Amino acid sequence: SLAPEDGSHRPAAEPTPPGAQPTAPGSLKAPDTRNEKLNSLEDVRKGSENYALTTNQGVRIADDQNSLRAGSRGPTLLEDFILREKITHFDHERIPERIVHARGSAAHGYFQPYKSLSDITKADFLSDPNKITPVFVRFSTVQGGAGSADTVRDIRGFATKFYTEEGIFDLVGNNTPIFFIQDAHKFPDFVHAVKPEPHWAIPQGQSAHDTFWDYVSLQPETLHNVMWAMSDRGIPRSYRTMEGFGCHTFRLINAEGKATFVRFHWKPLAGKASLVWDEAQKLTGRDPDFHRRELWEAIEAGDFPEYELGFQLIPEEDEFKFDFDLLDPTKLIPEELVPVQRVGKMVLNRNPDNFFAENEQAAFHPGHIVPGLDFTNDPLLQGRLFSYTDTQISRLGGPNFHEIPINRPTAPYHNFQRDGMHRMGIDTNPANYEPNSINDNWPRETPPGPKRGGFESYQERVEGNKVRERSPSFGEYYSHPRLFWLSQTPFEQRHIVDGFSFELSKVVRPYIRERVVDQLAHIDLTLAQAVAKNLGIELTDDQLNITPPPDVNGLKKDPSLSLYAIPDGDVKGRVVAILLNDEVRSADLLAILKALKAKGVHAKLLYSRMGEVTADDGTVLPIAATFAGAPSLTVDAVIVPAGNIADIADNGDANYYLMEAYKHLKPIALAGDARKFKATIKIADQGEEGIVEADSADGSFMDELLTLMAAHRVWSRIPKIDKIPA
Amino acid sequence: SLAPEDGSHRPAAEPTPPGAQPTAPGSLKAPDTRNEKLNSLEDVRKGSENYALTTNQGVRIADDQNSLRAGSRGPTLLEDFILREKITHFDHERIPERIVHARGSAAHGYFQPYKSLSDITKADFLSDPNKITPVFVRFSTVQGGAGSADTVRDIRGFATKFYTEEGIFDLVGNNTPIFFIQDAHKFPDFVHAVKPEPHWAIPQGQSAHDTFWDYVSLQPETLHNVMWAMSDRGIPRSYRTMEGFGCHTFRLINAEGKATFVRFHWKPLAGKASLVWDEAQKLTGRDPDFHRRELWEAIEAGDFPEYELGFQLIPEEDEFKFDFDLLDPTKLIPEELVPVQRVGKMVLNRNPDNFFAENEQAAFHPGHIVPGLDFTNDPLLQGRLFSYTDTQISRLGGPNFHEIPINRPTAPYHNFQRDGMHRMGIDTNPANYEPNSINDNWPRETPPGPKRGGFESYQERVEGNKVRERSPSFGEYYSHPRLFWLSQTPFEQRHIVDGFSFELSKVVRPYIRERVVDQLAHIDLTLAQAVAKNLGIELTDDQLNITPPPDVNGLKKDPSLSLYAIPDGDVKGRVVAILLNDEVRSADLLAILKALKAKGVHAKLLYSRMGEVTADDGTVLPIAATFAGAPSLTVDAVIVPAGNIADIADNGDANYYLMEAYKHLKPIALAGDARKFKATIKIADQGEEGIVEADSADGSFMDELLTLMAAHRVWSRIPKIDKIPA
Amino acid sequence: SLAPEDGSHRPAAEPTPPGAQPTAPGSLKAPDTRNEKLNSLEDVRKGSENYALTTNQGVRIADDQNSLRAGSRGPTLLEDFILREKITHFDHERIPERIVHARGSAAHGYFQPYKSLSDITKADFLSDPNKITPVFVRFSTVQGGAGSADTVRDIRGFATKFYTEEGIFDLVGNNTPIFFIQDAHKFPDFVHAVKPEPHWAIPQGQSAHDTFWDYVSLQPETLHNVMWAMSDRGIPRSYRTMEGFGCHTFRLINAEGKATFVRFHWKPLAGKASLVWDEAQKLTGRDPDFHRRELWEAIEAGDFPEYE
Amino acid sequence: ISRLGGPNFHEIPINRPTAPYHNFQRDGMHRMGIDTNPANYEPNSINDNWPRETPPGPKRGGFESYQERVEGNKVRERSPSFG
Amino acid sequence: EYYSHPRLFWLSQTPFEQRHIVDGFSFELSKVVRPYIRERVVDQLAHIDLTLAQAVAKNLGIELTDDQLNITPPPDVNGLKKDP
Ligand code: HDE
Ligand code: HDE
Ligand SMILES: [S]
Ligand SMILES: [S]
Ligand SMILES: [S]
Repeated sequence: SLAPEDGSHRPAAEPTPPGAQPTAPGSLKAPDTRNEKLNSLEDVRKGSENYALTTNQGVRIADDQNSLRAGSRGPTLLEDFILREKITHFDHERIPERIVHARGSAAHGYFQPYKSLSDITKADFLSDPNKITPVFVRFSTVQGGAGSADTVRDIRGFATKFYTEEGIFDLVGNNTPIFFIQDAHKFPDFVHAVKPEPHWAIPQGQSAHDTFWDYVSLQPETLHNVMWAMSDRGIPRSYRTMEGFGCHTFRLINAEGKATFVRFHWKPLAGKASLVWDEAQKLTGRDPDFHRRELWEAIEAGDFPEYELGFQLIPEEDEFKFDFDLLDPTKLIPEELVPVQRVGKMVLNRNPDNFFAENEQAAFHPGHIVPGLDFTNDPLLQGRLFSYTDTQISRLGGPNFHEIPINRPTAPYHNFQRDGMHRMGIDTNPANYEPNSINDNWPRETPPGPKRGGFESYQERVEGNKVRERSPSFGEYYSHPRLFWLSQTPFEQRHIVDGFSFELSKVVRPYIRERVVDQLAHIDLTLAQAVAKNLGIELTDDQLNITPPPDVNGLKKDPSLSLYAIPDGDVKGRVVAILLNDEVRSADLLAILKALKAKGVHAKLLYSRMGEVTADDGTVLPIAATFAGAPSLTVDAVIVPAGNIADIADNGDANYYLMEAYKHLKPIALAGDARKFKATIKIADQGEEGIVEADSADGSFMDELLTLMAAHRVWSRIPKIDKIPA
Repeated sequence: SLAPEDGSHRPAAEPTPPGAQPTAPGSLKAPDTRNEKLNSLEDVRKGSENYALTTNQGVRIADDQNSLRAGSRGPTLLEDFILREKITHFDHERIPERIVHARGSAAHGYFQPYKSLSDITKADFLSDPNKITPVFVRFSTVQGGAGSADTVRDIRGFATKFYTEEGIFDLVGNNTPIFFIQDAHKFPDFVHAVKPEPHWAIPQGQSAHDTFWDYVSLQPETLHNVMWAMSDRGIPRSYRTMEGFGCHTFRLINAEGKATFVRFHWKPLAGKASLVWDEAQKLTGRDPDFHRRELWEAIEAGDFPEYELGFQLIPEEDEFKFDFDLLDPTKLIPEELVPVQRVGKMVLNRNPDNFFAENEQAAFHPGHIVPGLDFTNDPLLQGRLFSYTDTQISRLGGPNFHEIPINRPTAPYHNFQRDGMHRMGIDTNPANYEPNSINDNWPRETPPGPKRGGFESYQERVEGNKVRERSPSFGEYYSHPRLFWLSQTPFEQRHIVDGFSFELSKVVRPYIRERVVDQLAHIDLTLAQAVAKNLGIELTDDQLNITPPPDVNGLKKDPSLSLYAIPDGDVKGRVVAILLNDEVRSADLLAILKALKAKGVHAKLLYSRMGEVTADDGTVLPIAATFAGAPSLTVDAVIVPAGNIADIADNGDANYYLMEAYKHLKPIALAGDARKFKATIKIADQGEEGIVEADSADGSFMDELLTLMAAHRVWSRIPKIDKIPA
Repeated sequence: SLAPEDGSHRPAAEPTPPGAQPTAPGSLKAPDTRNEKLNSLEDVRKGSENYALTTNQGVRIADDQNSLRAGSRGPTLLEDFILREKITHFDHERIPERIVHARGSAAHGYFQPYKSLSDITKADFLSDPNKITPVFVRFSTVQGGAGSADTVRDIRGFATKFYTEEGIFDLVGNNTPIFFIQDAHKFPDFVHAVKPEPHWAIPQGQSAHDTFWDYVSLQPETLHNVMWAMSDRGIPRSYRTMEGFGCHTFRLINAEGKATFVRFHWKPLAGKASLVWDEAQKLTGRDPDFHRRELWEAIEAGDFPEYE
Repeated sequence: ISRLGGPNFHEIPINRPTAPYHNFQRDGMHRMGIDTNPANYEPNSINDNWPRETPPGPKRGGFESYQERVEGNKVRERSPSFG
Repeated sequence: EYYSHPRLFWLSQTPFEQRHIVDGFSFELSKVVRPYIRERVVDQLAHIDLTLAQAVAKNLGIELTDDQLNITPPPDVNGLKKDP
């Protein structure tokens, strides 16, 4: 018996705040959280406690500490089959990572629609508000490998596998509403340009290098999604606080056979929130697993990630009523023109048990649709339908990947397909072909119909010649970038300018920076000039005179494109660092901790060492982490209680903690003599917006702090930080 | 509905004789045959009746007859995911075949000991006569591919997977008691020499080619197994009628830790029986699936393959008591010296449901042992231990091949191994390493002990230098070949001479033939002279004077080495062809079928066309096959009843049927006017032993026929066949 | 879509200091640098300038910007074999990364002995001071994936493939002279303990988590290599400024058959130097490719890594 | 991809074209060709866009599909003409 | 034998290298969530060198017991006090 006698090795099977208990496999942490897919996995779940250690063949092992050898100092013998089995399985643990979105974090949950959508789609999972659909969702970055960092600047993937009663539906989306390119034929060119360069394999997790901006400079279609990536969209606070989009126009098909064009949305119920660049970049160093960790811990805490599914719906007759082509994946449909209709809610409420088995082997593909959905001719979507099935043959070892437990449908599946590597299902059908008489033709085809019918494609008219040709309707590149730019707040525009400036400064060939700047001049002059000034480049008279692109269907902004223009802040699940001293004023800490708890905001108690400190009244305060061990990058705000401030007044790490949180625009609250730290961040005596200060933590001190946290960051502090040495 | 109104598409779920019903997956044929392993496969069996046809993702298909195209004569579209999934699975159906033994046929069964063996072994499956152990057995050839023919001249494999309560034990044996070579390092040389030659990949399923005989002539250690292969051992009648052997000395270990050397045997309860060469070779053309079909149909009929497990046991102090080395796998242990102790019975009573999923993916390996067993230093076995684990990484796609349903232990298996391609088991253990405190070190090691203990190697003393050196004690090559030769009947000797003669005639390079004949002269001059004569070679004076090798520990023969020396016939499950005419004497047929039924002998009714014919008394007799459709090759005996013989008397196929049966030494019985056929086989008016004749098919006529059948073939007929042109 | 007229897209094929020129494939940067192994790769090196763009089957492509469709706003057709080859190759680019040392950076070079060692070894690559043996070296971390960061706290790998006249010799060493564990049977237990934990796959490139310290606390044999890992040896400044060791006692065998026990060492001629922890950790975010980059740039500058 | 182990099956010697082949595809299991192109994508400026597309023409031209007229609905339907 | 070579290594380092070793152990063990694991590691450190063990313990808010303070240092390695 190696476990401690007090049982402290084992986390409580109840919801607990981040950091309070060690994290655990979902079925152990939350055994009573269930859904149909989770339950269906029980046949392959393997426990451990009270079982003997064995080989894979079920032979009990006596000594798992030694190889078999001729004498205890002699050579290892080939007959040691226990050693060889154990080392063989180790030697072959790895499988190929995903070609893109290799870095990803996943969870189980469930979806329910708010009302029946039968008037517009026969999809069974949207047919009844009491119909609950298990989901498994993977969030990801795009460029980096499976061992790259979370808080890079990149697009994020948001993939949801819906285990419906009529088959798997996979909605494979991203956190921006468009993509960089128009035709799937170019996807290897684009991806190769953004990925590490082929001679030396650098940089990881970063579009900030020559080949990416070379391609962008030569392919103006990319500029729209580049604007998004350069905005703080490219650096989300959390996968809980980013939007999701299905990228393409698809169709809904109702029982009467009517088709409706649809684009899919996920709205984060926790609000939209992003980091700032210096914070995000430093945090890839201090905690490259920060988003994986934050998701897992939110779910362990009961702060379940919740998203609302929404549809933008366009009638067939309105296909051509926009300035842009609905089938062009570099174009968004502004919500001002076509509102998002709320459809239902998804809650992610349980972590996996084994990350490899459930997360790494999950296969999502946007061709996995169900009756009541269909495709369109969007030429990016069209090529995706080839890729997501092909890629699995190497990644997951063959055509039986749907038998890997996380991938299995909960709906019945029967057909005449046989064999392949790793074949699990043992088919008893006398027949492996149809038509057959020897099994009375079973399993049988099913006509389409209003419910439980066979899949039939919508009979869209095709007419034209066999051509490799881009539609002329796709040939406009600048109006959508411009609409995005004009829709951002002035601080968001600033952060876009700084993203371009930073990225282009890492481009070693200067003519590529110049060429990018020229393209920015075709979008908006103010944007082009501000980036040029940061790169020491001067616009030509001609560039100064490029006329801006047209408005989009008369729009000069759409505030839904901004992260922050319309407040949607939610503090539940956020976290505050509390900087302890060796004699804290216990009444301040009582007021702080209870105020946070009441709003679902977590805390981490930090000091210059581990263990405990004792408050003025004798309360023993447990320390979560050191100032350097849990840097301000990992929190949303910082509070310093009164007490013996001289203990930490001269601690470089403590002061720097405040400087870093200050630079990154985070709310900071200072009680009593903690106000002596005002000198560190240079705060005027009479105070400034975004610094909460009082004689004590009572009264409105916590309310004012929580008000600041609801607005996420103190954007008004931006001119002040500009000169801070931090 | 495509099935016939009368239900005749579906075979009865009851035992039925060969050809009476269409054959069927075993769980449909024999739903109520159960054992722990068959039951445990229920989680993966999939049915079909009354289910809708779907993709693998569970989406119902409406039209499984057409691809999606732009117009009904247009191009196929990339968005046809139903077509691509279906064609993708098809395109990847095949997996690598086994390197050797690729051709094989398998069945489920059970094993039960006759008494407790705890005095000599702690193997749990041998501890009690009540212990029933499920088995899956695969019989195989060695050289040919998975699509090669069954009745080739070759060694056969006989592999048994015991699903014990203490682990999988695989006993991976062959149908001869030795192997061709001494040291595993030469396995690829030997196998490359026997396999099709590398320039042109010829011949399939045959050792009758230059490279095989080249290697043999250069490596006299091969000559013992070569004698077996060249004898009628090389062409068994049926997997039910051959012996099996574990090939190596292994050890039994008992609860006190005492070691006993053991060699394993399987004794076929249907007796020993083989084809003759002409019959076997022609049978590869008429039915290359003959042994696979015969096994499957024997089990369908209730003629379950039964074998008695036998041990030759040698005390540890007796290691050096023979004039050969116990660890030399080109040496057999004569049963006259160490008798076989009969230990239990295995019964094969159910066919698989899906050949690929159960047979093709099954993985046997002789290093799969359990506590109570152990290895020895046999240098062929030692190297096998490496190969059978390594080969599955490509064949079965990775290190989780034990999760392939047929391979799973029924015993518990738990350990800290993780990941690998197509990982099924989802581990919930917080720990993936030991020693660990976080799971209280579970799953835990188990000390060795008398039952349910961990595996510990027998502490054999090793003393010697690190050398690549063959033991001098292995350096004797001719005494065992000679013992084998001297133990054969005169007709078994003639067939061995004929086997060497035929093979060597196919070797193009005549010096290779000459060198092989030189080796034969070192074994037995009579053998050497007879082969030399058929090759047009004359023994030199030196060859004529080679002193024969010594006897084996005083033995100048051992009848246990002969297939036929000691009577061992069983007619149950054999088959007789009955040659019909268009007006059969019903009284003959009634008698024939009644006597055959009483002994469990099957019959096939043959004619010149299909349909039926009508007896003298109006009994309608359904025809099973034509004379050409079901050649005498496929039966054990031929009976021709009386009736309208003029109908068939000048039918060439009918006459030839009897000539071929006659040539291949099969019992023939002729009733009434059927004796007109005596002329086509040149039988004197007064009769001949092995031809049964009478006025009618009375009681005595059938006893005589069945007596011949018990002795398998009419060996006394051999000098008559030279003259028959068939 | 072409190169600038000034030729500034193309790096000079001469040694240049870090940052002065964009970096380039070795055979284009330094085409006059050769050795027997680098030459023998010529059979498979493929250029690009002045060649037509083709499928893998050698068919020239006219339009590499578009899929074949029925009308320019129509569905993509299954007969577009150009699209499907290109996408198929892309869809199958990745192979499994190394179970351990998946993150690593490599270069070509050569080795020669200072004097013949025939008194102690008959190895041909050590027999003559003028026999040059081509090498390929890969430096690595241990725990993290191929896309993890360089300046983590970890042991480093230092693997040299010598292409000798009597066969390949791989000296597969690390930057400390011992290992954590005594018997190979425990390797999967130790590696699983240091690797990201199996429920959530955290942390990448870090032994700072419960399972690693659990294992160490239960297996005191690990303490020696742990001391090395916790020292600044765990955070080298550059692959050029760390020591290498062969980890085990091997044997040398001379022509007379005499065995001598040997342990292998590499001494960095650029000296020993390591970062400090706060700097190493921050550098994993500011430049996760710092060691890869530095090694490439030193070779391009002529600061060739040398080791004794 | 399963039979010959991945997407570099054209590098197996019997499958190799004798014609030139150059493109921006990379990696894959069993990769033989060692690409020296600074670019693995097009369009690119850093290798002056080589290897380059070739217009169709009478000889040594790029492949262009014949511009067959396509007209009808997306159907899973056998032509009556085949019946 | 598990402690003499770690001790030899420790005694061979300069005072600033020793500090960095203390800081590495302290930083790492501060990220170990289960406190008894940190305690057990500090007990192993007390078998190597008490000064090391105390300096780590202090950073982790751990106090060495009397028994731990009394652990006999492992033997020198073949007479060596250090190897630079
Ligand atoms: C709209 C959201 C979106 C878009 C436009 C694309 N990706 Fe994705 N992708 C693969 C191929 C592929 C192609 C051919 C295109 C445009 C033609 C896109 N992508 C753009 C893939 C290589 O087949 C992929 C890699 C592994 C895999 O199974 O599929 C793939 C990944 C991917 C993910 C990750 C899903 C997951 O496994 O967690 C997501 C969210 C996207 N793509 C979104 C996406
Ligand atoms: C004596 C019974 C016996 C003997 C002595 C050998 N084979 Fe077999 N064989 C494999 C390799 C192998 C080696 C290395 C040696 C001597 C060193 C033998 N054989 C002699 C193998 C390549 O690992 C093999 C190929 C597929 C596989 O899984 O293992 C293999 C097959 C095999 C079978 C087939 C079992 C089955 O799949 O049905 C049998 C019955 C034998 N060997 C018997 C055997
Ligand atoms: S998209
Ligand atoms: S054997
Ligand atoms: S080592």
